Amino acid sequence: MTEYKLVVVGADGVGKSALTIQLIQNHFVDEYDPTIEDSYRKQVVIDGETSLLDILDTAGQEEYSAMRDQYMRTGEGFLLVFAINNTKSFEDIHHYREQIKRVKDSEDVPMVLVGNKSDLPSRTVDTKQAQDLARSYGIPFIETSAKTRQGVDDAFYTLVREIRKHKEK
Ligand SMILES: C#Cc1c(F)ccc2cc(O)cc(-c3ncc4c(N5C[C@H]6CC[C@@H](C5)N6)nc(OC[C@@]56CCCN5C[C@H](F)C6)nc4c3F)c12
Ligand SMILES: Nc1nc2c(ncn2[C@@H]2O[C@H](COP(=O)(O)OP(=O)(O)O)[C@@H](O)[C@H]2O)c(=O)[nH]1
Ligand SMILES: [Mg+2]
Repeated sequence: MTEYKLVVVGADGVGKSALTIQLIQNHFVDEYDPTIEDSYRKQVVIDGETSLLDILDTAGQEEYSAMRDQYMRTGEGFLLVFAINNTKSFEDIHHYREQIKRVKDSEDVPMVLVGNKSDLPSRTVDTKQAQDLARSYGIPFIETSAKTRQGVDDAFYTLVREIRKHKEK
């Protein structure tokens, strides 16, 4: 079986944990403990290959130690998550991408930009704004709802496929 280390990053409250649990357990958990950082495993067949996804759902205090740097460096691909009704969480994406680039020592790291909470009508981040950011980064952009499950599988599997591409270069 091939193992993939995925890391889900982004501001508090954007739905990182909801997305992760939807993928793992196939249901929407509304108010999952905002402080728990943990990793979750799922076995799935993707494009004919049996794969073990090890998903780190990030949380907790903002700190920049060598210990945390090495922890994050073990990730092979990153989901950058913002909420489409929270402009600050979108503006924070630059920060998260630069910290990834810093610890991986590379500008070519598999990443996918996710705009979550698409089920809401109160949108503040334009789809064109978000797409344009992803195009300048050269990475895929997918809008999701952990509540309705729209796009969840697609976001995670697109990241797996990006990692496969990057290993085949
Ligand atoms: C992630 C990651 C992260 C990566 F992807 C990659 C490498 C990393 C290497 C690190 O050593 C460490 C990280 C790492 N761990 C936690 C962070 C964190 N906490 C506060 C809340 C919001 C999420 C959760 C975790 N709880 N928060 C903010 O950024 C916050 C903001 C708001 C106040 C000040 N800053 C700077 C920007 F303005 C945004 N960054 C964080 C960070 F970089 C890394
Ligand atoms: N309407 C809606 N609410 C969501 C969605 N994803 C998460 N939530 C809610 O957003 C809040 C924060 O989500 P959580 O998964 O804890 O975010 P995290 O801090 O990034 O782990 C919770 O009340 C969730 O139930 C979504 O796709 N749609
Ligand atoms: Mg969480």
